[PDB]
Amino acid sequence: GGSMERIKELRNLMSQSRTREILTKTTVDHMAIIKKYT
Amino acid sequence: DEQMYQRCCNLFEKFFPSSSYRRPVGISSMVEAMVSRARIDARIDFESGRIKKEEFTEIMKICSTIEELRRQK
Repeated sequence: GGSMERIKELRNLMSQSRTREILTKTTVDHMAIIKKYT
Repeated sequence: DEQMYQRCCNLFEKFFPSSSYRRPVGISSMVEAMVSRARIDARIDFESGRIKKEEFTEIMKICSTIEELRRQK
């Protein structure tokens, strides 16, 4: 189900360096900020 | 722009829905917020019968793995 899907996806994103970096370094607050200019 | 940032943002919304206001802590990293939320939801959901013991255990183990991968970048 959804709880499994989403945790597996997070695990998969943490398995590649670029996404791991984004997720570990970027604060929640900065998200709207980055998102605004995406 | 970047679809990688969009992939991360999209995933974040699965832990913190546009049913917006059960907000994450602004100063937490994205992965720290998501793992914290995953754990709280898995206990409540296991308690409530929405997930089974096998699903709960696998979720908690994945979280601890993810937490291991945070502490080393």
